[PDB]
Amino acid sequence: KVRDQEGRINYYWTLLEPGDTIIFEANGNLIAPRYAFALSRGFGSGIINSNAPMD
Amino acid sequence: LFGAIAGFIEGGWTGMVDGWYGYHHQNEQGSGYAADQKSTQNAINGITNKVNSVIEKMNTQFTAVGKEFNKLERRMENLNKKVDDGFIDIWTYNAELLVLLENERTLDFHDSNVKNLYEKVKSQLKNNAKEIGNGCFEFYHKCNDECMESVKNGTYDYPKYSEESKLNREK
Repeated sequence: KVRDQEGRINYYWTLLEPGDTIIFEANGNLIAPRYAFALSRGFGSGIINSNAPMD
Repeated sequence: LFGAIAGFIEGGWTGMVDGWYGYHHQNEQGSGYAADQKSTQNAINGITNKVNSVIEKMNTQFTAVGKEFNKLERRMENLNKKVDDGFIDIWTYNAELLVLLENERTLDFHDSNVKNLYEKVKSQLKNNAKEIGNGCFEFYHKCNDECMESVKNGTYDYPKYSEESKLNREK
């Protein structure tokens, strides 16, 4: 029981290319997308794990 | 090494505050401390360009070192660790050795500048003055502030005092 639950939701993601179609078929057990995100790649960066004020 | 600094010239002067290399004269009017502006300026230009060459030769592009991997990718984590540690080791060795060798280049440069100044003054004075060690000259003739300044800027006029110096020397 993680977080007072025993069933699990497995999460998946994909990157639709410009001018491409995604098809969802399901007869059960689908947590459907509602909000997607439009992205443009930037300079290679990372994530900083820190406890410091932002200025 | 050239033998001037910590050599035939023993120690430095806390009195001289306007430059690295210079003169200390003693006449009837008084004593003093004057820096040789030409040699000091050349040394300043050289050292400034050395420091700038060391600093501005390091150019990088926007990079992020950190990466995260899951448990089933340990050859990844180890390869990333290897590249990081290798770059750190190479840069540490290079920086340490570069500073170590450039310190000897700078100190040798200062020693050479002092020796060159001594040799210039010696060739200017010729036999009009006597060397008494410690980088110090004793005049066979009588010099005022004009003579001292003349020795300092590089226009000594040896023939002007040659006869009097000959009379005082051969006695």
